[PDB]
Amino acid sequence: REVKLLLLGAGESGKSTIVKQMKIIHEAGYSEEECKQYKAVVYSNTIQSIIAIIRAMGRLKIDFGDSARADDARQLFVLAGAAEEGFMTAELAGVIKRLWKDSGVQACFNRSREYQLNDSAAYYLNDLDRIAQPNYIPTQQDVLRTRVKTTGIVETHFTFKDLHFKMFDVGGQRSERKKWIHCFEGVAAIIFCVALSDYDLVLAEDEEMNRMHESMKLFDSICNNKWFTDTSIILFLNKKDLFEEKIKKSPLTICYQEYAGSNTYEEAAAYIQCQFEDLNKRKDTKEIYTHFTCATDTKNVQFVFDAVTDVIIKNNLKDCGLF
Repeated sequence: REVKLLLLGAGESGKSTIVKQMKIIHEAGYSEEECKQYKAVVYSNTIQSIIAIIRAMGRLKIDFGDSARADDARQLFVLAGAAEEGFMTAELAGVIKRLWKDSGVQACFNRSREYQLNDSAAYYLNDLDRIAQPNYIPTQQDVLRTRVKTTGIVETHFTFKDLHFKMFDVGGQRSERKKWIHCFEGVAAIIFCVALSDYDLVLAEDEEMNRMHESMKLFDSICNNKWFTDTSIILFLNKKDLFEEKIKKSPLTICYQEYAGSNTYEEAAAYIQCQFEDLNKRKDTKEIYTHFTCATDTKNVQFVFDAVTDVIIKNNLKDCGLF
């Protein structure tokens, strides 16, 4: 009835992005007042994050595209106090919206690698309209996107098809991987995110290494893990939308030298999927449920997730001795 899900994958694979969606798609998670407790923290983080960018601007000698934005910046600090107290007025909201859209602010944000920026900056700022709404009640991810300090493991609760799901999510980067073992306990199914678009990118930890090759290493370990023999295994080729366009621009041989297919979404995407599914040492006794997803797309994620749920209900239910 429950179903603990665990999101695994290398860094920047969009694991948390999935959590963003579940909050909206699913409701009635017996958590209304609890989310209200975190409303003040969400707003507080939004203000500090945009101020983090603006802070970097001065450091980098970046001016707002529109001179008027400077006035919006001055006001931001005055009104910011209200957001910190759990209230976001129409004035405070609009000010943050204009700064976020400005060409100069976006110039800094884009070079966020240069300075420390709030992880949830692009989450609340892009979704600013929704959280600024009257009587805003945070959802599962909205809470998870609070507190600059590391909370630990991103947890999420939502009911779907009369199943109380506890979805969990942990950093992908090499450093965070250690924590994964904590989550290994009580896991019904695993969704392993892989960045399709990362085929020509390299690890932040090591420019020399390929992000997607890294992802293959992790998937090999989870799928063939004795502990996860009984746990359902789901592959989530994420960032399909990014991959569809990117493949046209860049060749796939960057990742897979042996690949001799065309630079098309269907062939290249289908080729990755093949590399990962092959890792399954036990093709005969172990199944992988693969779907192409776009974490930012609420619709697409809902549809794929529905299919995943059916797999859990039919598979996870009773222990199996044979096969």
